[PDB]
Amino acid sequence: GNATISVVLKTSDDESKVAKLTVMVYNGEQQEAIKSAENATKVEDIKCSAGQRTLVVMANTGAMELVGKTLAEVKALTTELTAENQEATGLIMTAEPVDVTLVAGNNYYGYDGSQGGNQISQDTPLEIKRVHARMAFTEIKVQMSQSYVNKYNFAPENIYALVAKKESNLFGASLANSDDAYLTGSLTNFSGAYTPANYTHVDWLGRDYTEIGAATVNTPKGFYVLESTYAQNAGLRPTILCVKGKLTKHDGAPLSPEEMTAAFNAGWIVADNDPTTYYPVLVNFNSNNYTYDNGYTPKNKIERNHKYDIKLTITGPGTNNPENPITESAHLNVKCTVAEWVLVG
Repeated sequence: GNATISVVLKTSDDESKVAKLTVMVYNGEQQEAIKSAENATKVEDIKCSAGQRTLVVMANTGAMELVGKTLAEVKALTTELTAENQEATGLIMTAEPVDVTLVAGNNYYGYDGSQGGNQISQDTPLEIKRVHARMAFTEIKVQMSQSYVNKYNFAPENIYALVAKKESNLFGASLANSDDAYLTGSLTNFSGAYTPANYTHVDWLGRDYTEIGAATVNTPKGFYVLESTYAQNAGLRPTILCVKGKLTKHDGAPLSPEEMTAAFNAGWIVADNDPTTYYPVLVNFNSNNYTYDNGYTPKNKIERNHKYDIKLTITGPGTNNPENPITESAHLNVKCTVAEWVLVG
């Protein structure tokens, strides 16, 4: 113990906040020191020793055990999506391990130089980032095209996350990992093109949504999710944000039995006596009927630390299977605005 290191973080909807912060100091693979602080964006006066060391920084890790883990074990850590994540709790943040040289005495990472000692990354504090993303509606609007405007309307009931990847990694240039488990707020029996074999319903990936105007830029409605690469060997596995409700007559009255027969035969509603219909949006996906703001290019994946804000316009009937190929959802378009969170202090 002939050195100390102190580390300060870079600080500037429901933007990133640090509830707990842990700094680990590695001598090769072996953890030399670990120290945490609560409700702060720095950890200071960590006792260690001079030499080549690696700093690993994690925030909001809850009950995760970090003491004594090797560097390899820490870089292999995973997380699962949870109900509390949907309240923006437990939104883990990490920075990639960074290699430094500590000298005897006090060392500082990211400070302004006024402290003396050995200044590392002076005036360049450590940037940490969420591993989760958010997908949410900021508008749902019905604007039926000419063959549907005098026939149909839509009464919303719920919004859902479908084909949500259950776990991810926490470090690496891409966090999407080889586990094949997925979660949904809706049914596991759609047996569609996008339906994964390892699939579990969770109530907390659905929300009631009965007023069509509730979703706004100021009040987005959606879910937090983990990194997921859509192109898989078994088929496409896109993370989907979906609104579900009932297809109605244009003035809101219930469809007649003859109308429901036609709509069921067309694949739009669940049954000839069940006018339930779905409008799924493949998040961050490249499709002709999706546009992205300001020259952004969709990547066909969920990427960490991103907000995908979706304005959905319904222009005709939906589909009775939200895990059908996207081409079956022929009557909607999407305007998507993408942003990254920054840490606020």
